[PDB]
Amino acid sequence: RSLPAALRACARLQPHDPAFTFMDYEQDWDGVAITLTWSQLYRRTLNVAQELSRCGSTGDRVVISAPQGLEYVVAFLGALQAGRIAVPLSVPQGGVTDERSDSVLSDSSPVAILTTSSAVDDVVQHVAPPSIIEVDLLDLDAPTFKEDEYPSTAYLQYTPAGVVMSHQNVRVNFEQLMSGYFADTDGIPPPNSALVSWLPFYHDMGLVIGICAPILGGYPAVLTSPVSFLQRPARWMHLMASDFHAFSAAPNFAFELAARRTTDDDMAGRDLGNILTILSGSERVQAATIKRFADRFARFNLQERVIRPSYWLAEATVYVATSKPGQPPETVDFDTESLSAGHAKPCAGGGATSLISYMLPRSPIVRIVDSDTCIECPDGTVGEIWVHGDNVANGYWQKPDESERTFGGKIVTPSPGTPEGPWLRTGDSGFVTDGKMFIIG
Repeated sequence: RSLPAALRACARLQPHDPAFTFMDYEQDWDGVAITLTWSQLYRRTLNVAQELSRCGSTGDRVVISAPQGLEYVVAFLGALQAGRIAVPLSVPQGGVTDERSDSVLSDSSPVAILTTSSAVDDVVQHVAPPSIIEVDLLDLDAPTFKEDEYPSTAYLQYTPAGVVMSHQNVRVNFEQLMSGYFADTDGIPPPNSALVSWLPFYHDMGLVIGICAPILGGYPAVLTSPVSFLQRPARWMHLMASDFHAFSAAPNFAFELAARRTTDDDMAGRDLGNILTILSGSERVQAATIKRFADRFARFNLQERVIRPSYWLAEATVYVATSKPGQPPETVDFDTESLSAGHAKPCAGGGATSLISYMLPRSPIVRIVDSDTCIECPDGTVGEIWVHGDNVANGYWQKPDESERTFGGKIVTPSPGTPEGPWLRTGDSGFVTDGKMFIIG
């Protein structure tokens, strides 16, 4: 049920159905849609894996350092198909004098690096060796794999520590994410709908949301790059106002950006009424942002209920909880002074801190824990948010200590129904009350 097996099944079940579409705005301002059906995507994946099989052995790492695009996608899936541990990274940044890539390479000791012609120069400047493969230069479309002793680890996620993400972790994150998009359908996307996403593949749920999820869900995805989004934020609205029912996800700032930079003219002839769900990240969330976004696009048929607040851990790659499914999110005002003192009390007014209401998840599990004692906090008492579940990684690559410290939390005298561990210490402060959780920050 790993990605390679998921893709193989899609190749067989629906060979000629569109699978991945990358909107390239680098040449054409209106954007050129580069599409690959499931069988074509699968074929390109087999060919990459075939190339990788000549370097090193099963379990070796293969870094991916390419720009946002279909080369990155097949490169990633190619690594998995070959029984290698992918290391999704971005094209090296910071110049020749910057050692953030050198550090990640030195920590993972990859056997090869998958990149593209456009990035090969920068990538080589940071490889002081692993084989350098220019994906776009291969016969990706040229018309049998071990997949027996393949590693349990799918890839390493860096930000120098690499979170070890297993196939299980990826699969379960996928399951919960989909539950977030479609809480009322067991996480299954209705007919003629597709994921829209411009989130970077190298970090922050970008990989899981844009590549993994669609492959495992067997649904098409319309992708683009963060640079193209910044350049013309209206493009995100266009993609969700295309000839399919869209569902997307994005950081809180993206809604402010899209609302302010998209003109009424940019929306001429666009209807946003068929949108299914747009998850909004919980990092740096501004209360009014979502409503403003909804208010400015209301005239173009945007339904306010589609915007769903979601809580995920970008660094540990963990989908945690979501608002109530059915309509705009619920925000509660708490007394600031009290809350600053560690206690939650509903005083709704002016100087109060308004927090978004997230339903406590079934999976993973959330517990508010006193970071100093490792003992759960009664409802209403602020503490650190601890999470436990099959989508929570076991630790970092070759760092037992750190893994223990971060992913190995154990709760003291756990209350009934609460496992002793292991728990991921999120580093987030928050609380629970009436079956709901809130994040202060």
